Amino acid sequence: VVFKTTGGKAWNPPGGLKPLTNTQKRSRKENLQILLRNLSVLKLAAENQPEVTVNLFSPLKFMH
Amino acid sequence: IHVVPINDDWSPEYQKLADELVVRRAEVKRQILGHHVHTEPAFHFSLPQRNGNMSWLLNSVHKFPGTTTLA
Amino acid sequence: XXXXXXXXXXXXXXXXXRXXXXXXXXXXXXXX
Amino acid sequence: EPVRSLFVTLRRSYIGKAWFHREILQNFRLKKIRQTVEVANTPSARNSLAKIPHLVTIE
Amino acid sequence: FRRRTWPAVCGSLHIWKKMPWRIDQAPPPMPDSKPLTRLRAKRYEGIKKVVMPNSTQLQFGLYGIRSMESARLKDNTLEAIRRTIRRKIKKTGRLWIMIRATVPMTKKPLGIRMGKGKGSIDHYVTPIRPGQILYEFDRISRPIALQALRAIQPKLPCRLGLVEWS
Amino acid sequence: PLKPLVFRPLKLFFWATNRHVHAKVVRFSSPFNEGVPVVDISTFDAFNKLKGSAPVVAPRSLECYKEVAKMVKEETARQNINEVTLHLNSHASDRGVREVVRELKNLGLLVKKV
Amino acid sequence: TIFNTGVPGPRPEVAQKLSTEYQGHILRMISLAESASELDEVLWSSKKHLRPVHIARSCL
Amino acid sequence: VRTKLPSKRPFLQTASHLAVNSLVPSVRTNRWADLIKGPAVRSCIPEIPE
Amino acid sequence: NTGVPGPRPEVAQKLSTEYQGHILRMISLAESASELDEVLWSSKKHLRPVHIARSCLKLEYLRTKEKGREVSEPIKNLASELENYVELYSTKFTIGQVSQLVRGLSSIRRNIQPDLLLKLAAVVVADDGRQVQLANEMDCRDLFFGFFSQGFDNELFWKRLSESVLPRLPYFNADVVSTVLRVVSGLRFLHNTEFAHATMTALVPKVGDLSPARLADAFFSASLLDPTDVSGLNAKLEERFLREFTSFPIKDTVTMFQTVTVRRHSTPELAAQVAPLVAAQAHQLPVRHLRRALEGMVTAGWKDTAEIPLYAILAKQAARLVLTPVQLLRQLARIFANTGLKAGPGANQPLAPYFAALQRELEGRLAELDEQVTDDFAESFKKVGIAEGARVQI
Amino acid sequence: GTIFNTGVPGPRPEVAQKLSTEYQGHILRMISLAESASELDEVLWSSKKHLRPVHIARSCLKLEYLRTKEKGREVSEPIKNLASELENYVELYSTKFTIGQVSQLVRGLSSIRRNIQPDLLLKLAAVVVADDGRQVQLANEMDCRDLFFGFFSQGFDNELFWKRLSESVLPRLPYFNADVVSTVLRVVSGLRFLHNTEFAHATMTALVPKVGDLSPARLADAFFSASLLDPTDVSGLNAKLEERFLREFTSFPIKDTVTMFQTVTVRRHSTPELAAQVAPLVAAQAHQLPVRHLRRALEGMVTAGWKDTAEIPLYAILAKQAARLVLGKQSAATSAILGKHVDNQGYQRTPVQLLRQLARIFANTGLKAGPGANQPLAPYFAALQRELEGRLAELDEQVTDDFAESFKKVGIAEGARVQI
RNA sequence: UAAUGCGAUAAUACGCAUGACGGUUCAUUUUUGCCGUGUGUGGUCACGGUAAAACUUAAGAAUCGUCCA
RNA sequence: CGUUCUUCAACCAACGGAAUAAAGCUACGCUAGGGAUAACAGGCUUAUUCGCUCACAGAGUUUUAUCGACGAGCGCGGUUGGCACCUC
RNA sequence: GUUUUUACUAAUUAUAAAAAAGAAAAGCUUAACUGCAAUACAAACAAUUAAAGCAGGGGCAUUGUCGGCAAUAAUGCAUUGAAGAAAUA
RNA sequence: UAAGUCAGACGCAAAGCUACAAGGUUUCGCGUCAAAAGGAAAAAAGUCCGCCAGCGAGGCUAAGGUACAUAAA
RNA sequence: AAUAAAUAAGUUUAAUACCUUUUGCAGCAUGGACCAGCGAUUAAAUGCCGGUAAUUAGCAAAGUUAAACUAACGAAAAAUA
Ligand SMILES: [K+]
Ligand SMILES: [K+]
Ligand SMILES: [K+]
Ligand SMILES: [K+]
Ligand SMILES: [Mg+2]
Ligand SMILES: [Mg+2]
Ligand SMILES: [Mg+2]
Ligand SMILES: [Mg+2]
Ligand SMILES: [Mg+2]
Ligand SMILES: [Mg+2]
Ligand SMILES: [Mg+2]
Ligand SMILES: [Mg+2]
Ligand SMILES: [Mg+2]
Ligand SMILES: [Mg+2]
Ligand SMILES: [Mg+2]
Ligand SMILES: [Mg+2]
Ligand SMILES: [Mg+2]
Ligand SMILES: [Mg+2]
Ligand SMILES: [Mg+2]
Ligand SMILES: [Mg+2]
Repeated sequence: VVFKTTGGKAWNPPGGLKPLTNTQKRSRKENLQILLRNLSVLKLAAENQPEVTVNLFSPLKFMH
Repeated sequence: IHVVPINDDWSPEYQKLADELVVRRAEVKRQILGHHVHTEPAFHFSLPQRNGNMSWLLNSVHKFPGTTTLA
Repeated sequence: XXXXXXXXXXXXXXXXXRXXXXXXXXXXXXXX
Repeated sequence: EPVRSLFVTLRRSYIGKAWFHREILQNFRLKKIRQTVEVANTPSARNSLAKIPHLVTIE
Repeated sequence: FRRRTWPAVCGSLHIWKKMPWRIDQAPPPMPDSKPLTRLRAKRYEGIKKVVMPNSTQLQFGLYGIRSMESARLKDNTLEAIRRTIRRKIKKTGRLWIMIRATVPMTKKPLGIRMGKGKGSIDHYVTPIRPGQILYEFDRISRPIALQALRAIQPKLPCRLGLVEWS
Repeated sequence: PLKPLVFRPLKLFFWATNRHVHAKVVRFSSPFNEGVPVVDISTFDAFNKLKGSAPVVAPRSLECYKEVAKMVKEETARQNINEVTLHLNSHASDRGVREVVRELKNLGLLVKKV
Repeated sequence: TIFNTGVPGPRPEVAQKLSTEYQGHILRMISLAESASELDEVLWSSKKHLRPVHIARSCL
Repeated sequence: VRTKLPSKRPFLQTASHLAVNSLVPSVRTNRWADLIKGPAVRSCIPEIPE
Repeated sequence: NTGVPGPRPEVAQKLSTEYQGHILRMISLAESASELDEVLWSSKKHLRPVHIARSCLKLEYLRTKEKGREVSEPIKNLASELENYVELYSTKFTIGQVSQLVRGLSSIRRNIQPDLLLKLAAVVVADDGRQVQLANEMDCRDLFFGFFSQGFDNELFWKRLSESVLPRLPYFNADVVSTVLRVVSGLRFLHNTEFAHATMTALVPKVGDLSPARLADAFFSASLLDPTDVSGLNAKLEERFLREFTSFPIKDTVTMFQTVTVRRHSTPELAAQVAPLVAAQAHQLPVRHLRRALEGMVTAGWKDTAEIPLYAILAKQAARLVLTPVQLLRQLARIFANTGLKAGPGANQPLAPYFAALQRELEGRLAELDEQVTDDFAESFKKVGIAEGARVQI
Repeated sequence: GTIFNTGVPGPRPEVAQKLSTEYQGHILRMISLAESASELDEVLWSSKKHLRPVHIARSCLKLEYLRTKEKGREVSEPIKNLASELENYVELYSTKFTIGQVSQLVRGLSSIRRNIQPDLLLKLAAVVVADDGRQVQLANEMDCRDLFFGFFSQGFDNELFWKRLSESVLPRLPYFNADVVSTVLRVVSGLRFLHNTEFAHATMTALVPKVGDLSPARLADAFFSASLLDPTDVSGLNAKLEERFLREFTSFPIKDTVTMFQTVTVRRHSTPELAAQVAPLVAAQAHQLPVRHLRRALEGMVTAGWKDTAEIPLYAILAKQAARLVLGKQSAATSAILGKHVDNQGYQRTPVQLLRQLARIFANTGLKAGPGANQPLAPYFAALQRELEGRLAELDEQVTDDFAESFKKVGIAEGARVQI
């Protein structure tokens, strides 16, 4: 983002940074919902952890 | 500030164990570094001896060791 | 639930929908 | 019902991200957007994923 | 998060810990009558934006005026405000002044290029923190306090409010 | 200019109060564990002993200080202790403590400060 | 300069399949297998790169 | 720390731990996490049919 | 840590650091044997006698939640690994630390090597019992029960410990005195001695301060140790039970009732004793406690009543637990036979479920049966009325 | 330090004075001072264009010293790979070695349990015996000693080779040192076809005046060989050797004492010296007694007839020592680490043959293992059961029966594990 | 830690003496603010710290005063 | 005459010090280069300058007719400056 | 430099060093040494910084310390020149 | 690699100098350009999305959009 | 920047040369009117580091030049007799 309003380089139109449109506000709402959802999932995983960890196969580990 | 022995051993016999560990540590380092990291000099001449130890200061004249007889 | 769901899908011959012996029982895939 | 493993999918690119966050993605072996990996549900893995909740989707 | 290494967590040499002034929450002390210093300062020493504690009240009077924003006020501004308050309230009014300009500021004359050291003192300023109480009054009525508030508001760059003791 | 600490298995301690002087010998295995006291003699014991036979003035007297040293020497000799290290503190400079230390050295016990 | 505190923890455990770069190691992996279960996992990871030579060697 | 020369501290610490391990045997001989480690599996969910 | 001179330099010169507290916190934070193993693996090189002593008690705490199942495998592995540290530090422990080592390893029903027990006993055998004084009351009660549970029988050890603890017996708490009393009753070389008399006397004024579990143990030990009330303990203990008969748990009520009954002091209190059992019969009654209840009721002579068929319920409870040692099964069968109730003839008899379960269990363990065991079972089977060589109806 | 970069160890004055000199021979010193197999390989690789037969002989001899340092384990991979590369140079220079160089080559390769190829081994033998051994005269005592033992260990049994070698060495036997003669005697005993030749008698006669100079290890081996070679004691060596052992019974290491003691018992010359023999064993049992020597001690004591005594339960401690070796448990105590106890070297799998022999000997001792809670033989069989459980594949019908007989003899036949 | 502590001859044999009232000095993380790092249209975000700074009600300990309600 | 050890001194203060030592003029000037760097003009900035609003104290003396201030905010790119972005 | 005593606990250009430590007072002394040194801090390199320990001759104590000074500044490579001693020719 | 480089620029976030000015200057944390095509904002080195081996009249999305210009309510 | 991608052939959409020099050039920064021919890390000796071979090299012709190599701690005991 750019907030500076001085200088000859026109990063923003005359008047400075423009306010968000309705679509932009909706876009930012959904980006935060995804982030909050990820943290909720990690809480479910921590409360339902098994006693013994599962062992997963990998060809590279097998070779070495 | 304290230094605690390896197995909380405060007996007077721990000193000899430390001495062996010091020798071992040098051997470990030389193995990791490799042969081409030389740790001793090898000149075409021998360094003089003073007071039973090795000295880096030269003598007035250079001579081969053991190449002369009495008189 | 994963074991009780893999069996149901396994008990479905989708390749038999292109064999001309088919009726309106070979496409009733979901609810038997 | 115990949770034994987690599925992590990459959503954002490496461009414009701090170098200390790219290391976490490389440890999970995620290289392309929409690529998915399966990891064991362990406390150490959950801690790492809590530092980049904005770059991935977790289920 | 705290940016330190494991050896620092155990053997730090910073035994006597003082919170930096820029972020310390302690209220400033009452102004004194010591003479102004002749030692140049740094620009940060005249600015402080952290809010006042959530327990600040009036200390001596029944009415007062507080600042809702941070600001940096010069000595000239305070003198004009003082005359305005004295004239507006009365001769028979009790006034407490809780602020004073003590931080010197430097300036260079016209026609001088950049460099060749720091300039010489020009005037003095004082930082103002949000919610800080600037003046207190006693031996007056509430309507008189409002008149004083309206008189000085046009003369200051920050929003002002009224405080009452109860 | 504080010197580094040196660990010793056997140490001698003194506790000087308003009324009595206490001496203890403690054995240690490591600085992190409590010690085991092997000798515990104070002027209170000496006063009860001498007063029956030879009248003394008070527990804090030269006669009792020498008596305490003698009793300490016997206990260490019985347990086969011949060398100890003295722990230095404020009480170690008391006149009563210094008299006891001097008597111990003359009896034959080797007391080291460092 | 320092952005994380503590000793680095264990690496995450990730399930992976054989990559095209290691298609020439399949015969070696078959030889190194010491049980039926291991051989089953080796073939499954290399499913997309199996050839007639690999199928014949597995039966042997 | 001001110098740009790479630090050798990790090398100096490894040489110390290796020397101790070589000469002084450990007290423990088992690790429970290794004892009960199960067989390697391909995944924790049933495969999706095509 | 303080540098101020004082009366106890032994406990004031100890060096305490933050790093030691960090490790101790991790041990206490562990919530399972699996977690505790990982904590010890990380700290392999930084474990000291204090840490080893605390870990043994942690195993005791962790196994308390596993009330039903036997000792888990990871607990056994931890105990074996810890013993390697005990041998290494065998001569670097304090009396307080040795006290909590034995208790921790004894609670897991583990046996210490005889050579190691001998070395650890030197804490009380050396220095003529001086180190005993350093131990506080909590240490003393663990030393008596811990070494007793290990089966350590050494006259010099027990003689020295008794002499050094005798002066402090009157001033210990009531429960601690009860613990010592139980140990004395289990050692033959301490019966009818000054130590036993002093222990009994010290308990006389402290009867009212005993906990229910310790109160029952004291009464059991006192009855065997002192058949003739020359100390007054039995009279006071019986009086407390009568006043608080219904205020104690079921297991404690059963124990006291059996002890009173075997003392030939039976009274018409069976009606009061039966009701608590039927109210709580499916719980608070392991196999050991059920046997005590059966012996007390049978010895007292209570007869099955229509309103409360206690024997019928007891037989069902016994069958549930079976579905155990053959000796316990044989002893229970004899007691049921002595009750005088039938099992076979009637279609629905009070003892039918027990014998039916007994036959099923014996069929699976026929190898363990011997000629004498078979004869004893046959006598019990004949007494109850089943001698046709056929399985029970139920 | 100050001379080298961070992390580089400072110079050793002893090594520095060797390398800094006015005389040549730099490459020989570099290979002689090598401390590991990897270091020696790097020296040879960087000096390939200047290697000569003298360098190859020293390199093969160094394999003996490196193996000695890495004791408590079998030959490691780097040693094996280094030996393989050296063999190619031996083939290249097979026609340029001298008798002394060949002697060093065989000794080094034999100490690593490396079998020289028959074609190459034949070439090396031909060099030594060429010209009827007339070149063997220009050799010192050490060269002759290494020739006899080096080839014997390899297994070279060519009659013509040994006949020519014996003929040339025969006149010099009286002038060899006691240790050199003892080595020759060992070879003669192992070669059947020389048992009754005049060479064997000449060796025994030459050793008569040199008994006092034998080292404890050579003295023990000489007594063993003389017992088998000359049961009639016509030469008198056995009488002299026995007399020295009696005089210096306590002046020899434990291993040599056990070997000599066993030889006396099998010779039916037992005397009331058991009290003197028992104390050294209990005094030093955790060390100086590997599995092989532990079996030797049991056979000698059992044959002699010593019985367990309350003060010194020798059989009880031996069972614990045997169990410790089988399990391989180590101790972190400072005294054990500084004492270089054998039990702390690690774990070494032992042949089942030794396990059967030990089990039979313990059974013949007459002590119980199972019935008592703490019996002398309890720890050994408990360890044996654990070890066998992990190596069931090696158990066959005969081995199982042999152990079963031993288990019944001691008193464990209920099909249950040992109490300990 | 009454084998204590304090003292005006201050030494310690003698003087005051361990209770009770009053005034001083030292828990649901008390829970709010605030600070740091990360992400960010400049905050409808996350975690941690304050034994660095403001902020609550106790209970106890160390002196001191006291014919005591 | 040469070498080694134990030591010191001078100018190096432009203080990593060496071609032994060692000042100026050029508007009579010459060559190689730079908008990597100045003087005129453009650009960015707006302290200063200028304008407007709030403020209505103080002069006029019923009038904010007219004159006019402490202090604060905003605007302009025409005054004195700052920077070195375009052209050597 | 090092021992003993105690109504003392400061000062530096600047500074919350330090109580088994310092300052002052009283006594004896020259380690303000000869020949070496593991291992580290720092650092482009040159140089710069701390230092356990070994041998010799000493000082004060009587088995501890001394390779200058509370600590953080008081400096200058190589060359050329000069002095004391020793070894050659 | 005994190679090249030792003229750097701006955005967000801090501090010194200037006037809490400059597309100013000196340090510092991250990113982008330099050496980076493609998409969105009007043209758009440094802002937002995203890293181009080649061809194709297949499909799903990111930032941003969904009465005309101009694809989609 | 005079072309490109398409088209029902009517047209529609995309699209500020190259070089040199720069933090940054469509540049209002530098060079070229166009075509043909000419026009810039080459040779010797020596040294260092890789690759490929010979298995010492050169003369001479049973004897001579050049190079290279040349002491470091003689440490193993594996005998079911
Ligand atoms: K991006
Ligand atoms: K200069
Ligand atoms: K120009
Ligand atoms: K043209
Ligand atoms: Mg512009
Ligand atoms: Mg979107
Ligand atoms: Mg010109
Ligand atoms: Mg410019
Ligand atoms: Mg610039
Ligand atoms: Mg350097
Ligand atoms: Mg001395
Ligand atoms: Mg000094
Ligand atoms: Mg430059
Ligand atoms: Mg530069
Ligand atoms: Mg700039
Ligand atoms: Mg460039
Ligand atoms: Mg779509
Ligand atoms: Mg449209
Ligand atoms: Mg430019
Ligand atoms: Mg032109």
